[PDB]
Amino acid sequence: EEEESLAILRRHVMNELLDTERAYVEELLCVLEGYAAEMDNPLMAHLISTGLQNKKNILFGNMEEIYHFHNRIFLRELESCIDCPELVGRCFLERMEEFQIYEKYCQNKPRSESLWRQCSDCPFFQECQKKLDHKLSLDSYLLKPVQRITKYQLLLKEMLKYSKHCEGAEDLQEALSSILGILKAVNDSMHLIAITGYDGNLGDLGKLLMQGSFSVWTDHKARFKPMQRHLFLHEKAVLFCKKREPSYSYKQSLNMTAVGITENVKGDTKKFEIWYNAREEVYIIQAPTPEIKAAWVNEIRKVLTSQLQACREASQH
Repeated sequence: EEEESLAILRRHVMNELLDTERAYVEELLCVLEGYAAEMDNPLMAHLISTGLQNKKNILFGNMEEIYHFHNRIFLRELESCIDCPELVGRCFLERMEEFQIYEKYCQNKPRSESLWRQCSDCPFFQECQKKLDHKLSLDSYLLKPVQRITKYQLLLKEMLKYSKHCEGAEDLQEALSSILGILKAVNDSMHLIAITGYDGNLGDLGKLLMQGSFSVWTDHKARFKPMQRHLFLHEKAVLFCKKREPSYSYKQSLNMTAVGITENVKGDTKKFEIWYNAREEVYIIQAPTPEIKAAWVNEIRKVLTSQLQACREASQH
């Protein structure tokens, strides 16, 4: 049978989502009780440096914030769908604003890792672990939030699989796409936070739309010896960085204005070019694939279109 069989599979996924969810909450909690709360416990003070004590947030990030969310809102809302799993895509959608917390958590994560790398042996932790009777150490839990977002993606991807014809299939997709969005976001953010030497706050130049590596030549008015640069496509600019032999050193910017693009060059479908003025300034960028190139050129069109019409009806002021 069809319907009877699919529905039973959908219910199977809903169980995992809900089983793992509960576990997720429980996990974050034992760490906030088992470790975080303990950094503030007088009785434990003799095992914790006067400084590490402060690093409590650097180490945990907004885990608590995340915990309350999933404990007070999300789980409760996910469970409502126990009888109608096809429509669980509504929750994820309606809370994408709340999910922004994950971006904050990941952003801090690298620093946490630096700190953890520098004091993981510390007696304090060893103790908390005994008391908890944990086979594993704090670091494997600090990783839980990061993963949870992907589990969602996989689960949502699975739900839709057995719901293409159900009411809500629309939301499922949207939700799925959105999660993928958060993931792309988080991933791009990680690269941007590894940019060094950018005199100023690389936030006043719009949101990061794309980042990735390319080979760059400059036909301005070196044989075929390109530089390997990591590009960051923002709303107001395109940053060029060198990947340190992951980290990147800022090289130069390209004000996203008066820009002239060349959607196609002869030589390879992976070349497109960014240039300024009448072309006495030109950048030939080679993407790692003609596909990538497509996207970048495309995302760039959008920006100029946007950058452009960011005056068209904005000049009467």
